Amino acid sequence: SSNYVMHTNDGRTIVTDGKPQTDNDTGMISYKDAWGNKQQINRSDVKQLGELD
Amino acid sequence: SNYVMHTNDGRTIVTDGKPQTDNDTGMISYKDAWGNKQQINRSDVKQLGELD
Amino acid sequence: SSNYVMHTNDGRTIVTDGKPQTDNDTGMISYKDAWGNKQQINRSDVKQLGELD
Amino acid sequence: SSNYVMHTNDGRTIVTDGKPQTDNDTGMISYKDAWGNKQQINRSDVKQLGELD
Amino acid sequence: SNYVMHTNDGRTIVTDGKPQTDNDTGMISYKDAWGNKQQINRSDVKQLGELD
Amino acid sequence: SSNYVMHTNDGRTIVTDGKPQTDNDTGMISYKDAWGNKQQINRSDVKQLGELD
Ligand SMILES: [Cl-]
Ligand SMILES: [Cl-]
Ligand SMILES: [Cl-]
Ligand SMILES: [Cl-]
Ligand SMILES: [Cl-]
Ligand SMILES: [Cl-]
Ligand SMILES: [Cl-]
Ligand SMILES: [Cl-]
Ligand SMILES: [Cl-]
Ligand SMILES: [Cl-]
Repeated sequence: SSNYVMHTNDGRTIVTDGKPQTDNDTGMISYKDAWGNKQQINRSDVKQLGELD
Repeated sequence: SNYVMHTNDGRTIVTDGKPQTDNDTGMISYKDAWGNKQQINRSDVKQLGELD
Repeated sequence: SSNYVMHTNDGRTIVTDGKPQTDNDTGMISYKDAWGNKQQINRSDVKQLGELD
Repeated sequence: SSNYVMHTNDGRTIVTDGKPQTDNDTGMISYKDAWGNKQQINRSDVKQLGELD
Repeated sequence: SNYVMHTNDGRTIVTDGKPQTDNDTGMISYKDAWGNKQQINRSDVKQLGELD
Repeated sequence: SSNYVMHTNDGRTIVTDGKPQTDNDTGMISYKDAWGNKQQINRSDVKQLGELD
């Protein structure tokens, strides 16, 4: 498991704990934030996704 | 567990249980606080999270 | 079978006879109106859909 | 087999010979026009689809 | 058979054979007049028809 | 394996090492850049994609 960075279309930068995934129930992009909380965002709002080094 | 949905038009919706893609319509189906089944378009949902 | 109320993005309110469903051939949302007429609309034009009590 | 009418978002009205279908190769909406010619349009450009009576 | 593709930005593209959804990218894949494989987004295609 | 040129809607030109592909977990377009870095972008941001000769 490796951390990722998501750049959103509204100019935010989100660091994820592990690789984000399409949620099986909602079709949204599911991720765990740096505080361990599970969040979901719309794929259409994600501009770029890359593994953090 | 209850969830909070934030829409692109600025609404905050609390769901009873986790929302899911409706098998018939492809919309996001959820149960409101009163037990009624509602559907909204995924493209109108900005954020979705478990409520504390 | 139960009736539904559909709100479109152009501000219309449509009552359906039975639950709307994705048409297998076109991928559009198929429904029967209050007058028994079968229509299809695009999912992207549907804002809300809810069961009538 | 029955004829259909498509209303596009640019204000056109297209009568089809038979029911339009998602093309298996392209994912576009495939239809046969009133002159017997096979055409394809994008589903996103279709506002409403209904069988002609 | 050759096809004609009209895009939303006003381009007219002639393809060698019928275009198809690319299995890897989900884009519309086609072969140009010179035999080169190209891909465009379906959302940019307005019309697609067999060329006479 | 062959290199590709990707044109984005924001006017960028990206050369990829190998063919880009839809990521199985996120549904985004995964690619390796000229510097060997793995990135993911949204399909809706890709205007054109073509094989380099
Ligand atoms: Cl999941
Ligand atoms: Cl998407
Ligand atoms: Cl369902
Ligand atoms: Cl059907
Ligand atoms: Cl849709
Ligand atoms: Cl077909
Ligand atoms: Cl569509
Ligand atoms: Cl392919
Ligand atoms: Cl993958
Ligand atoms: Cl897409």
